[PDB]
Amino acid sequence: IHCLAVRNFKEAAKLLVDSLATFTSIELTSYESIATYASVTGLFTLERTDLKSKVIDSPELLSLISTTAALQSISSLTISLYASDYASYFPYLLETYANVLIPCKYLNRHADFFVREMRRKVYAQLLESYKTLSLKSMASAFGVSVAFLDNDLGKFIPNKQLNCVIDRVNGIVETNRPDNKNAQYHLLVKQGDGLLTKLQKYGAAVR
Amino acid sequence: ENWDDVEVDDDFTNELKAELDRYKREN
Amino acid sequence: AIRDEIAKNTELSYDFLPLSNIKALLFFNNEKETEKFALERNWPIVNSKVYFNNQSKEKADYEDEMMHEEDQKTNIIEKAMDYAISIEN
Amino acid sequence: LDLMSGILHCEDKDYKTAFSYFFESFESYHNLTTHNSYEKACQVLKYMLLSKIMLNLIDDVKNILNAKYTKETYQSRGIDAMKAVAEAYNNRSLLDFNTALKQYEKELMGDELTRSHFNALYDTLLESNLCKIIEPFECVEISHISKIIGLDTQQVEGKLSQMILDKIFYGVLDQGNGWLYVYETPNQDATYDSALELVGQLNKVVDQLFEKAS
Amino acid sequence: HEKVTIAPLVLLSALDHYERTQTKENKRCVGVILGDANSSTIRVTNSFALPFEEDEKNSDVWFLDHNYIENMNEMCKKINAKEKLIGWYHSGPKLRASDLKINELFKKYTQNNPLLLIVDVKQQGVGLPTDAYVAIEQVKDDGTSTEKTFLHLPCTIEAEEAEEIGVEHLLRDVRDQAAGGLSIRLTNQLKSLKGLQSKLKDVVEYLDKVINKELPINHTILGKLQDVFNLLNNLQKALTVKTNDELMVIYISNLVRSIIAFDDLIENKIQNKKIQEQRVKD
Amino acid sequence: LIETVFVKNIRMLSFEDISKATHLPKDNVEHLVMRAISLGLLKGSIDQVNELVTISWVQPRIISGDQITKMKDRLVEWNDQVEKLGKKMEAR
Amino acid sequence: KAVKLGDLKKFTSTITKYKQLLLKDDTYQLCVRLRSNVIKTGIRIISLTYKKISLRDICLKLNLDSEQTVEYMVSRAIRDGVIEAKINHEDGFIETTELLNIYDSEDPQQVFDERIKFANQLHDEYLVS
Amino acid sequence: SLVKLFTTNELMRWPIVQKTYEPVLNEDDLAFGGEANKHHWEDLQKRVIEHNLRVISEYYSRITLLRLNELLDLTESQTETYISDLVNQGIIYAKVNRPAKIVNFEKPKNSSQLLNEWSHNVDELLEHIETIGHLITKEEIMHGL
Amino acid sequence: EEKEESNLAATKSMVKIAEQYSKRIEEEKELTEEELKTRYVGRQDPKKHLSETADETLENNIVSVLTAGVNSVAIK
Repeated sequence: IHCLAVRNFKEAAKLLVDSLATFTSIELTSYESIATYASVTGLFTLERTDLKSKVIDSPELLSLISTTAALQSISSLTISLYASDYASYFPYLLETYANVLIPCKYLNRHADFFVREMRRKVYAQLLESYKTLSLKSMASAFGVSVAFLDNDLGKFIPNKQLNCVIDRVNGIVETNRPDNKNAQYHLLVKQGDGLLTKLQKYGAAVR
Repeated sequence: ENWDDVEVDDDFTNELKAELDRYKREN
Repeated sequence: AIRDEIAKNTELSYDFLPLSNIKALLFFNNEKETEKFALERNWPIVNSKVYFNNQSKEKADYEDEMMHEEDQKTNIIEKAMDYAISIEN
Repeated sequence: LDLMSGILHCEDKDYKTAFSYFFESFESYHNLTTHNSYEKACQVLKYMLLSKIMLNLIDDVKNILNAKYTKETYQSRGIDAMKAVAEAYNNRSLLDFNTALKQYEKELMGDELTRSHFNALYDTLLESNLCKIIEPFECVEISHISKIIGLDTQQVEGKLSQMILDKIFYGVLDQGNGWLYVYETPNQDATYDSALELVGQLNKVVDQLFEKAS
Repeated sequence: HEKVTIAPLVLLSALDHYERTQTKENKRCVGVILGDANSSTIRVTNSFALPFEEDEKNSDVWFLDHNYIENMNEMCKKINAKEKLIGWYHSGPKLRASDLKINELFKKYTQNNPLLLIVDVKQQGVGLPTDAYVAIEQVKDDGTSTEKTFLHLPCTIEAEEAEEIGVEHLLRDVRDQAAGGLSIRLTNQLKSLKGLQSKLKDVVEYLDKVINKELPINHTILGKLQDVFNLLNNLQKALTVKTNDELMVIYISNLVRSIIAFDDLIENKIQNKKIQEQRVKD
Repeated sequence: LIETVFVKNIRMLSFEDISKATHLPKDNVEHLVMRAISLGLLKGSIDQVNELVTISWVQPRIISGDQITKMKDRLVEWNDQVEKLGKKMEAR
Repeated sequence: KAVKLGDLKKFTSTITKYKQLLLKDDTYQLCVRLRSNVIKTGIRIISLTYKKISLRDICLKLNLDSEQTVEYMVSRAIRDGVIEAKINHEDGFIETTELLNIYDSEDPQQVFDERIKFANQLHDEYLVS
Repeated sequence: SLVKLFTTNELMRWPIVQKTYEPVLNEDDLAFGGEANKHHWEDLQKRVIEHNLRVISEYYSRITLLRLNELLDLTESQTETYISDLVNQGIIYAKVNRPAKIVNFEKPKNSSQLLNEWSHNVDELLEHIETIGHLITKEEIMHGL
Repeated sequence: EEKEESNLAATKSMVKIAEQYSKRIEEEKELTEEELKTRYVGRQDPKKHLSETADETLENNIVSVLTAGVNSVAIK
């Protein structure tokens, strides 16, 4: 819960997301609540391979499918991601956002930005599979607009979240290799101002 | 948290329902 | 001065320019002033459009440890050797 | 008991432990027979080789057919099917694997336990056969791959991009001209994933050194 | 592999005989080595001296005692009977050709493979002037004949428990063994290139030897000097793209971890601050 | 052609001068040189689409003395560049 | 919301109402760089950072200024070193050079010069105190 | 001579020698007896292709798809099948490009693995100058005497 | 250096694998709030957990300086 504001989410995948007790702890949280945060956060941290090896592997999910279907994220976000279908994944964003993220007691503060990130990640992973793809070929059947699709992707460039090939006026769309000798050297640049912070700080009176 | 976290345009709700209605009317 | 910085920005911008669009940029109605400016700036002039290259050369300007002093790795060798002198004593 | 227990392991995987359950009950019916049907032990032998498909082993499969005790005079239409699909699963031939299933469906696939897996093994071999097609063949036409699998351009397109993100193989596909491009070249870096640990321990040491002077 | 290991006493024992009889200036001092080697590896420890004399004008003049010099080996046999004659060593400042003609006389008394070392009266080079010879039948591409020639192999100086500290106890002046030894060796590696550059100046004279009156040309030397271009220089420029990246990674991991370990000396100010608190009794 | 292709930086031939000198079709010339390649002459690998002959030259090529004027001097003057740049390393 | 996102429309409405806050010491003169980043950072929010771009796609976001003057926007940032691009006069083909070969020779050396002097920086202070 | 031909084999002379003389080829005397010609006539053709691929994969880095079918004495339908058997060979792995008609038999390698040969030529000059030093002495006979 | 092909990556593994342990152990031992000085383990306990780790970082930095860079003596 404390990592939900920092948005680390990695240390909570094997602790908060992975629950040893099938039924909740009462005074801490709720049975439907502890099973809801496992699916929401698990899709952001655990990859698609770990979805079938962990989420459905745990017996806690099998008991939720045959009892409470009100979450709607078990038959929507899980199937659309496993099948890599963006056409069906788009309309389930708001339906889940309304019945999960809005009633959510933690992540309801910052929501729309958290959804827009995972919205492209489903399509970003599919981009690695195909080499050459036009703009209007399969995107017209996905039920989305071309203008709004480029607006969200255009703002992700300064965040260093796009190494790939995305084009609009022409429409030739390819994939790239984020592992190279550029980001390999980026580790040293990021540590430039963070390593010398405390070295020149306490070295005034002492040393 | 940078500006992207505190931005919160609240435009995700209207843009999702609009695109679904545009595709259904193109039939 | 408004049109002087157009050619300086053209070096890495245009690989070719037509003679018709020059009147809308450098405001040159005659090809005489266009060619006279290219002679001082060392640009090739051919038929129809004008090819742009902007080739560099050896020993660029001032500020040594760039292209100037021979075997720049010598100081790198000194930083791997002569710098270790101050580490011991 | 071990047979019905191993049947529970069908959806629970763990075929190495379930193989010992079927092996202990296979030699039991060999010395009994009489009133009970000896073909039930042949169905157990089918489940023994069924676990070999999920484990993907070869030498242990041919040792059963070459053994004098496990072969003998016992053969049937279902045994000829299991003998054919055993080598067909290694060769990964969709035409030969599915051909023996159509004629023997009443014998082999007539059982619900076998049909449930063979329907999944049909998709599993479709993933296995596709993996064997692209290994020798780099940068080929998608239409030629569709002729081998038997599907059209659109149907296999969903199955092609499905395995790329499964970490089975890394490749890209040209949809416009229906081409292929070789991609996967596994590297060794250690400069990014393995160099991250050095970051966290930097500023933690400086704080401990200043508190001693204070 | 055949590696000759020479004891430094061999050079010191012959150095005394160079001063006594004043043997120098194209005068060879023949000697014999000692050791027990049944393998290809040759171990040279003890050595004797052979009273050899030669003429400077005539290289075919040689006199060597066979069983009269072996009396020293008979006297040493009662001392150490484990070591026998494994070879011999000469001087050969200009490398007389007398050793090329007869390989049998020296091999008759030495059951090991034929070995010929070089101890010069000078031996003042910063490089490795000591050279070893192996006399065998090697095919020559020069087009004359295939006969017995010398096979060069690298050698070194032996160090054992007796003479390891003995020499250091005699010197005990300039040692300097530390991480700073890179500046001494890498400079010597540059001197090794300059030492071979001086040998390249002899190659410059090799062409002048062709310019000289009636001298032949060695075809074997031309084969090694022919590949100096295509081997190893703008040809390597195509591979410098990925090569320079490997040299930068060494600098990346070095500079980030070098400024860490040096920050553990902060306790100097901490201990000095506690000294002022201990001055109540001072 | 091997003596002609080698001047400074050029290790590579093409299909032009090789086929015109032998008066043979380029299809056979590729496989006719391979009979002489197995003799230890050239270790290179000839391409097809690029129409460029890659040459790995192990051949001794004796009867020198025209090259030795420039050949031997390039092992000194060019090597003197290393000696001049190494004099600044004498600090230690 | 304006300068960092490179928006000219929302920048003019911010300076107009807050102009009273710009009457402080040297708070007006910093606006010269605030409106220049609208062009500089505006290139980054636009897809010009991507390789293949056409002018007809550029005129959509820059429509607030004009058509023919867009060639002056990209070319000005090329000489300064922000981003390199090639402009076509017909359809406005924009090909921007993306360098994956950097940080190889002499590029990281500028940072390497700083990492070398950090060791003896705090080490020589031990001899002083 | 066929064993020494493994490097230069064009495979084009295989059907000529097969049809001209086959007393011991299709049938055998002291070994098999040739009851079925598929043990030889069919098998010899499959084996010489593996030796002919060894010919091209060495001294030809890239080959044209139209030119490759003419040099293998085969057809495009048969050549595509033999590519699938390149994995089971365990020797060479070809990289084929259909739109470029380029078949790359070799593989690109990083410069880190080639650093040995890059620094080996320096060791050559160390041995060459050291070896010729005693060879120049043989040339000093006429110089000195 | 003429022997370096796969060992170049092995040198990169020695300056990382064994170094990551020295980073966590250095903070693990210093985290102790006992102190009390006097004698205790102070003969040499902390060297391997504190000071030798700094030397262990140097041991991999010595072999890094051993060949250093550009050990081919200029050229190309």
